[PDB]
Amino acid sequence: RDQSTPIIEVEGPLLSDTHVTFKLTMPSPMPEYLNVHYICESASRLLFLSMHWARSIPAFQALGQDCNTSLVRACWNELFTLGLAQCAQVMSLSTILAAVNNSRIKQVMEHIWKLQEFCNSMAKLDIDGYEYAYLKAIVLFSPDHPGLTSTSQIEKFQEAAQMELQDYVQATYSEDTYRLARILVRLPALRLMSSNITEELFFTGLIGNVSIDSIIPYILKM
Amino acid sequence: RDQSTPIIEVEGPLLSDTHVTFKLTMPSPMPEYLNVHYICESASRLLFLSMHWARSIPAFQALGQDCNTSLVRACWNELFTLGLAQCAQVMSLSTILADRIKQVMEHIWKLQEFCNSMAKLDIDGYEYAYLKAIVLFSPDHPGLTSTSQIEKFQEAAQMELQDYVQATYSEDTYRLARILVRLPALRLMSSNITEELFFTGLIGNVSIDSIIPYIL
Repeated sequence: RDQSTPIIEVEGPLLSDTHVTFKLTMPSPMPEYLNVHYICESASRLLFLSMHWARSIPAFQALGQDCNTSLVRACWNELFTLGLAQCAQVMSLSTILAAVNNSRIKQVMEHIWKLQEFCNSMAKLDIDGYEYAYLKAIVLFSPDHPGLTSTSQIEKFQEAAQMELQDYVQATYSEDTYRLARILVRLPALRLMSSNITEELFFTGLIGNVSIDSIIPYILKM
Repeated sequence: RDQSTPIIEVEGPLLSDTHVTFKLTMPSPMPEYLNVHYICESASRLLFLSMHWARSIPAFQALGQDCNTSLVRACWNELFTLGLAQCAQVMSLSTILADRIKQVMEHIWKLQEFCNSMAKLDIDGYEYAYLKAIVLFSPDHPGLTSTSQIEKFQEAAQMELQDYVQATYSEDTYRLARILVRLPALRLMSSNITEELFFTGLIGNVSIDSIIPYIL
């Protein structure tokens, strides 16, 4: 009913001003040709670019490293996939490899399916850069995942994010009222997709063996 | 886009703009005694009601019959959990003591916080029913048939739920959003643990993903 100091006796859950700033930008450059196993590096650029976008949020750094590192550890795959559809301009990854080679109903197909279908849905809805920046925001500041240390602070961020995201849709797309809701009903799809299947498929090269989850903390350093 | 006939002969009609008030009645008739393994019964009492609620809805049956027993079989946990935020029951959540890592706890937590947050938001009317529609008619799920038609239903429920909120409120204009950003939680809990926790007192091994087709 009245939280100026969180469950603990250190922080102070302070309300918001203006959440996300100019983060609406997200470029993703890439070097040379043909489909070897540089894929790992491609997904890395996104993965990396994703960690920074989030670490750059004036309300994210407030949570402190201990809380940040954990939050991100709880949704990197949602962010990665959100951005996947947003930068899907590259992905020609028909990485459906058919299974030592002397003189097993693994459903990785479903995951790839859901993945394509989600990108597609978001394309069909023509989600713009702004909505993406906020959609990622609503995802990042989820009070659902267990193991989070912020109390109502995180809650107060998701509130603003969805708040500020209703406003942008409210104006920018006045011909469509049921659009916002149409966008929010996409978020559940991000949870249906397994983080592991996503890791096995993209990150295998170098980052693949080390467990992206353990590397997260260092990616948040620089 | 442009979709009026699937990739065959059949077709997809647009919303009839309706889902009768009978889709608001969720009274779970519970037992009488103390807390034995009757939690499995209350669980079933809710499961069977939940599944029977989704079948009352016309758009459901119209969606063929195979597709029916495929869609619900793909979200039952979500519905049961949604409807589980309807504690006309007691403290069945004391599921205590158990070599294990006991991840179960974490699950009880999620289900706990969810029921809390749902209650904190006061789900006025049975927006639950409409949220159960958004859940029921999810195109996300694999192995689904009339995908496009389901989208039409889910799209319907999306609009109606909206027209019920901003038309039944003023002070909270950001409600719709708020109540929508809750759905993802539902996909954050495993059905396995749910089945393993509540329906842990049924005839031997029978998995819920089996008894589903047996609808009356």
